[PDB]
Amino acid sequence: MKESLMDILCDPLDKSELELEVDEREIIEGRLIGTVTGEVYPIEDGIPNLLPPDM
Amino acid sequence: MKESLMDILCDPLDKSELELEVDERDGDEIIEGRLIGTVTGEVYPIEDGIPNLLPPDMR
Amino acid sequence: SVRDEFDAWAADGRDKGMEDRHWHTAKHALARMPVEEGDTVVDLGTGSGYALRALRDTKGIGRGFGLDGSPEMVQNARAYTDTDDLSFLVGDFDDLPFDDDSVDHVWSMEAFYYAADPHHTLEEIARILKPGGTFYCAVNYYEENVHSHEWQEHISIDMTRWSHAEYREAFRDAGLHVAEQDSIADLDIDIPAATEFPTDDWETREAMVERYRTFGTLLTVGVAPH
Amino acid sequence: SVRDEFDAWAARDKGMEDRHWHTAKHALARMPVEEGDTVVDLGTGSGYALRALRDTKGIGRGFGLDGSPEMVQNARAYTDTDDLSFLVGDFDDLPFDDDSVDHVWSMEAFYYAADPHHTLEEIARILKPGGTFYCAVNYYEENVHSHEWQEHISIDMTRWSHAEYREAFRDAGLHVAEQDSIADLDIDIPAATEFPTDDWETREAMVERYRTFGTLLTVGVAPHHHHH
Ligand SMILES: Nc1ncnc2c1ncn2[C@@H]1O[C@H](CSCC[C@H](N)C(=O)O)[C@@H](O)[C@H]1O
Ligand SMILES: Nc1ncnc2c1ncn2[C@@H]1O[C@H](CSCC[C@H](N)C(=O)O)[C@@H](O)[C@H]1O
Repeated sequence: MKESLMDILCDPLDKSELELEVDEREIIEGRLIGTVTGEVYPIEDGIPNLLPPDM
Repeated sequence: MKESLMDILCDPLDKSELELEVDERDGDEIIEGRLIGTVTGEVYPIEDGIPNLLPPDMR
Repeated sequence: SVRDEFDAWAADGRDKGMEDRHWHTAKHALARMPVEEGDTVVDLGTGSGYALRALRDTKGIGRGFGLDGSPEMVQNARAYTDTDDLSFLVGDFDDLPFDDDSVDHVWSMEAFYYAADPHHTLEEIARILKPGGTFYCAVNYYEENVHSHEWQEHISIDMTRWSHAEYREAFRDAGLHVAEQDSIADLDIDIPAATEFPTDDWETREAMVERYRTFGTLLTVGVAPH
Repeated sequence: SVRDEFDAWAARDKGMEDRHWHTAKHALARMPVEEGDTVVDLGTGSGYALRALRDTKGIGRGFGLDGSPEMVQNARAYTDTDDLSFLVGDFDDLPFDDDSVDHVWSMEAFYYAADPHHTLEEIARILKPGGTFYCAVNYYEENVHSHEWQEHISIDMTRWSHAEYREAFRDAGLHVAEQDSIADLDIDIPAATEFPTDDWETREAMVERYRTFGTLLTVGVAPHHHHH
């Protein structure tokens, strides 16, 4: 996923801002972390997984 | 035109209220009469049930 | 009072001829309108009044107003309509005689582009519509439909020729949200075999197909804001 | 679960695209997209709707959300631009900011939502005021032939009539702008002699399914804040 596209993404749990961590970069591998919840949403093969944790 | 449908009509010039005068009716149906602008004084005739609500400059 | 082409069409049967041709695409635009039973609808430039009769028959509208600038046109529409739930009036697109937020939906087919001040007419429609109410604006004269350009040579009224994008921008500028814009094909008109061309109206089958299938009727749907 | 139910459809995603395109092409063509608009595609499947909107209407940013990780891996593999992105998500909690999306599209997915009324409220939330939701479905009350679909699906589906979709949109705060049936004219209907087929007992039923009922489309518009 293009880093610029992440500007409107939010934590699925409470709709708060996310923090981006990059491992391979167009982001291929990394994570989006909830600034309020601490939840970690992984980005794998350019695809963020933004399901609520329990899913 | 039914008098019950005239509740939403207004003077086309300034959107003010119209006064209805009836000369001939059939129940709710107004057949002859006029709608008079309460502010402009313009007279919009109702002729065989059809109001002519064109601005006066077009009549 | 000055007579124009529309007054002549009302006297010579062209009101009924327009109904028969326009119904081919109007039926599809009317079918998709989100009109509920009991709603109040205004038909701007009603002609024969067929669109209100169709909305009464298919959607159960409570009140209908057919507005036209031609007294003869509305006298004909009234004569063609056997219910008093549909009313007709003479009026002009530049100043609509309805209160603010009094109408659930506004329909107009093959008429909007005759408005003297289209931007003001759009503002008037947004004014009379209740919030969330729609304006269904269907036209066959528009920029992309190259076959319609010559229509201006056959009528003395200065017509607005807008593209698809210009209709969307004008709606926004007037305060309407744009919900839909579609090209409605005419699937009713007879398009003869290619060997039957030229016909009286078309040089080739390709030109006729482009007019009625590729371009067809432009429908732009506006929604009145709160 | 969503990934359990739809992973076999990702092993067939192109087959869904080919069938659904017959009506989706007409619904997509109606969308009032301006060049550069941001669109969210809920239950993207192969992602074809985003690619069609970029190719025909010039959307600027697209997000294809799906609860199946295999489905969005496929959708990304079929896409030749980074302006269209894909993510795993769920219809009950959309991971987009308030008023950040110009339009939302969904075809053949909405009725799998666990709480469809809450999904509509989430769509109204993420849409900018004046933005649209195009909801296209083949599983709905009037399409009598679709009722049996629940028998081969493990997810509890929502079966609403045309009127129920309009009422639910209004209850979520969306204004209903249009509602229509879009016929599928592309699917071949054999001669009456060829019946019954695996799906149809009579030709009349197949014609009714595709040429008469077709796909239901309901269009909603997100409002600005207003008095309640
Ligand atoms: N400025 C104006 N105010 C009111 N009516 C107007 C108008 N300009 C044109 N009209 C009316 O708009 C109609 C255009 S012809 C279309 C008629 C009908 N809607 C149909 O689909 O067949 C005519 O009846 C004409 O008298
Ligand atoms: N609750 C939910 N959250 C997210 N995605 C869901 C979902 N329920 C179903 N889906 C997804 O919605 C899609 C339904 S199949 C339709 C795919 C595509 N829109 C097409 O027209 O072909 C599947 O890809 C499925 O995984």
